[PDB]
Amino acid sequence: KMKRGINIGNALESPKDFPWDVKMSNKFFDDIKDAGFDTVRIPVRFSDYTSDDNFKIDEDFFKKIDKYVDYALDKDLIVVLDLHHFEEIMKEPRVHKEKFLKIWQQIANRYQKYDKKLVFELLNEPKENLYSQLLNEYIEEAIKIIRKTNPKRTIIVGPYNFYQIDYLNELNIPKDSNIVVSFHYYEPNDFAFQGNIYHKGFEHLSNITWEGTNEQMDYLKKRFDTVENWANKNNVKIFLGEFGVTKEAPETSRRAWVKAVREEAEKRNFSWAYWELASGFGIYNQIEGTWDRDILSALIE
Ligand SMILES: [Ca+2]
Repeated sequence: KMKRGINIGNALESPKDFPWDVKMSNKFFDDIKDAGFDTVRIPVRFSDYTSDDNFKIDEDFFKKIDKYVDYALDKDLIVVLDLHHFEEIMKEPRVHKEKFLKIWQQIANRYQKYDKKLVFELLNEPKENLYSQLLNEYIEEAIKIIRKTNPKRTIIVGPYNFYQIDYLNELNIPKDSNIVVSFHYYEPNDFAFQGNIYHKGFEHLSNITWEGTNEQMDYLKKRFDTVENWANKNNVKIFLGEFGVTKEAPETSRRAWVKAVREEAEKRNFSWAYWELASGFGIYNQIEGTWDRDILSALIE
């Protein structure tokens, strides 16, 4: 089912009192669907909207999530609900374990009767102090809570260090048949992130090219070999949940990189979701509702 997706980034994963540059709109889902995408990933920073007692998600904000999820699902889109930018659990995971479990208890109970096309992604890009031994422990507990009401909804988990390929070997695959494993790919970092302010240490890079040389193509293929081999041994489908290039990158390289990465994902039966619809990595004009044909052609022929 899942194949061609796109992230609505820098939107609902913003901090609670500083919204970012993309305002979620139902028209997005109409244009996402009409462009040929079958999946939409929705980052949501639920952690910024909780009772800080039972960790009750702000009902007003939760009704907003109902708004967009319902609309997207009603357009026959696969919706990945993604717990994004849970920052404090990365700093002090043991202090925020319970808040993490209760957050997902509410999501699982509130959407238990929703269409199969709604997918749960537990925790985007674990990092810092939420290392694998703790990450695995929390994922197992969260999956057992969700399964009490959603025995069969697809659940997406990812490895430590920003969903990094190199940490798949530490990810414990749950003994659950409805679980997708996700990695993110932005290699090389300096090319993909160049000029983006939301990327610490990459805002001042300039004019870095990706020409698809033989060693550049060999590198990309070798990295995807690692994920496929790991996926083959553990019997799990792989979701390239994030990949993309900033708008500041040279046009030709940006298109070639996105084309090559998308092609590698499909060649190995990876589902994928382009990183970002209308922001600094965007390929879509939120004001006009028009697509960047150059990059869109790289994703969907
Ligand atoms: Ca990084």
